[PDB]
Amino acid sequence: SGAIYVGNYRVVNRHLATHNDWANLVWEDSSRDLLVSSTTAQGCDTIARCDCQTGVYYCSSRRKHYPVSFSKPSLIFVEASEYYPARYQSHLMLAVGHSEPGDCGGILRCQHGVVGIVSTGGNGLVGFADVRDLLWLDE
Ligand SMILES: Cn1nc(C(=O)NC2CC2)c2cc(F)ccc21
Ligand SMILES: [Zn+2]
Repeated sequence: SGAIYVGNYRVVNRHLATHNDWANLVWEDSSRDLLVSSTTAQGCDTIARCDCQTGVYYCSSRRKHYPVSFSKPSLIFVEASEYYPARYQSHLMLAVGHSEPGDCGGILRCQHGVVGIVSTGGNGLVGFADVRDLLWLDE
């Protein structure tokens, strides 16, 4: 579980969004596993604006932050789950690292700020949904 809080926006995994989220929906892309909802209070996270391929992510299933190298955001085939059938997920970055389903929402961060959230994994890989192209999150 987990979210990004930037300005009056809340970014979550689409597959974990709540009632208030859909109600206050700003934007969602099923192919990216992303949903942005409006917030009352102002958030304090900074979104990275960069092409970094190294960073640190939070793994709730280890209570540990791991340094990782990750691929640039791309179209990647993701095995069927309880949330989606087998499909190409867009804007997805892979690293070698441990993850389990319930780690989704864990932040990936570089020196420039928030890069993305845990979205996919299995076979010793962890996938992260990029948010760095979502320029409107900053205004
Ligand atoms: C981080 N992580 N996410 C998922 C997942 O099913 N994500 C759905 C596409 C949303 C997963 C499955 C695993 F077996 C191991 C790790 C995982
Ligand atoms: Zn960066």
